[PDB]
Amino acid sequence: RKLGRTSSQRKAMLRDITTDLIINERIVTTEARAKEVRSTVEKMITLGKRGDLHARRQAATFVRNEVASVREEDESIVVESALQKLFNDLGPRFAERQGGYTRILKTEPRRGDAAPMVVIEFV
Amino acid sequence: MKRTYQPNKRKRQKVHGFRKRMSTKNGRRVLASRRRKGRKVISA
Amino acid sequence: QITSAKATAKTVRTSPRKARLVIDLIRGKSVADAISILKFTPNKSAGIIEKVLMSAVANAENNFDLDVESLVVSEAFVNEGPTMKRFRPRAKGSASPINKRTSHITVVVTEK
Amino acid sequence: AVPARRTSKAKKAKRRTHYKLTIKGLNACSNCGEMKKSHHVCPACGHYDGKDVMSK
RNA sequence: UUAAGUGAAUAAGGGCGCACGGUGGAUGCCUUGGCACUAGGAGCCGAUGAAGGACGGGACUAACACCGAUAUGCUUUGGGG
RNA sequence: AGUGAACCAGUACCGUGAGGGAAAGGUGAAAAGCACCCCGGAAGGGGAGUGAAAUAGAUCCUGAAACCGUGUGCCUACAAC
RNA sequence: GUAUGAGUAGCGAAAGACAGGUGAGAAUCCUGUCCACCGUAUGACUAAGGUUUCCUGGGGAAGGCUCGUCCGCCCAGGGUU
Ligand SMILES: [Zn+2]
Repeated sequence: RKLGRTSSQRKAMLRDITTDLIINERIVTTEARAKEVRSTVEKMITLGKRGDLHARRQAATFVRNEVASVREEDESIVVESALQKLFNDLGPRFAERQGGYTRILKTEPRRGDAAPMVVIEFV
Repeated sequence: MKRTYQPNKRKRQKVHGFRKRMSTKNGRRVLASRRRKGRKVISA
Repeated sequence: QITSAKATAKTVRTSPRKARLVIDLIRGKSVADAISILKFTPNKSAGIIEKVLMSAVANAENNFDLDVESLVVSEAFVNEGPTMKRFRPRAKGSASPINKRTSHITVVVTEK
Repeated sequence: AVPARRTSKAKKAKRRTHYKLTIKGLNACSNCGEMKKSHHVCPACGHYDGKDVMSK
């Protein structure tokens, strides 16, 4: 593994990054956080493939509690809390694809620190 | 800890003032010496 | 008949020692690849020497010279400009000076 | 301790010889022939592996 | 072809000379101020408020000069064109 | 150098206070102080012009030395200077 | 005035991440979301002391221990019944 800070700070940083990239399917950050987050995200999508209680109540600790995602209305305001998304949209979208569902792209360093940045996608 | 130049408004005008330097025979020596040198602020 | 227009910039706000490395990569090469070489260097001294080289190009093309496709960087150096001077409160009362330096850079673009 | 002499003019260089700045890994892109960095997304073309990536 | 022997040249960088720039302001020349004196005038000012100052005065006003609620100026007598 | 002060100086600045106290002159004969184009966000620069002279372009007469660079004719990787 | 030491020591206690703006240029400015720190105080009012730092609109040459479209900085206007 790769530490960046103390323990609990790293845990919170990952529980942050993998909650985006659930909502946007794309993210532009550095190189190391990329590798650790691809591991974590792929490990938190197999839980989207069981869909029962126990997988629900185990996934429900590695996701920022409530982060709305609303692009829908029929005559209503439907709200999707970025976990319900995990169990409603990403899940049924990977049934036949087995492990390994993220792409990492090495783009270009940054202005102030020359930290070689990177992208992350899903298909 | 506590350093020296703790500034006040009354004391700096009731020690180095003007009237308190036009009230002696020595304050006038001080004043006239500050006027001979060609000073701007004769006395605070 | 004359070739090899010139260009320069006076008193830029960076060292003349650190920005004398970037230059080491350019002296002698063609103009086309020089721009590329500068593009992928992550030093503050890189995002500058472009503008000088681009300007030298546009000078040579606009004024006399032509065929940008046959140009060679042939001479380029870095001098010391006037240096400001300032202080900084050292520990235990005293103070120590500080030089903030500046440089003059020129680039020349011959044909062949 | 503290220096016992000024260093000559020579020793200054003879020590600075290993203070260089090399750039490495420059490739010709495949859609615009321009120089790009191997294993890296092309900044101007935007493409990679003959495919477009940077799009919305 | 074997064997014995001889053995030149190239510079990551450096030295010396030459040639050309950059920073820095010595030196050459110059005076808008000084220094020491000579001859002459003059050798006090103030309760009719002095020396020295603060605040103000201009189309624009930050400063220096001049001025003072008659305030970048009033009256008169001579000069000047 | 000559008053500390040739320039807005007993000022800037230091000390509670009495008190202590600097550095800073020079474009050309005349601003004629660079219209117009070009790169550049700007700064800066290249032509064209003013000019007897712009390497006299506002850091503005001459412009030395320490110090920092570019090019090259000769030498240097078994040597204790 | 400029070197050597040397591109070395240091960058002055405390948690951030992403998306979209803005713009020549962005980790360092604005907006949003989640997170996190103090809470007999890192919260509210006042006396000294400072003396326009307050507010509105512009700017990025110098200060800001880096960056900077930003500022207790620079420019202009205006506020203390
Ligand atoms: Zn490309």
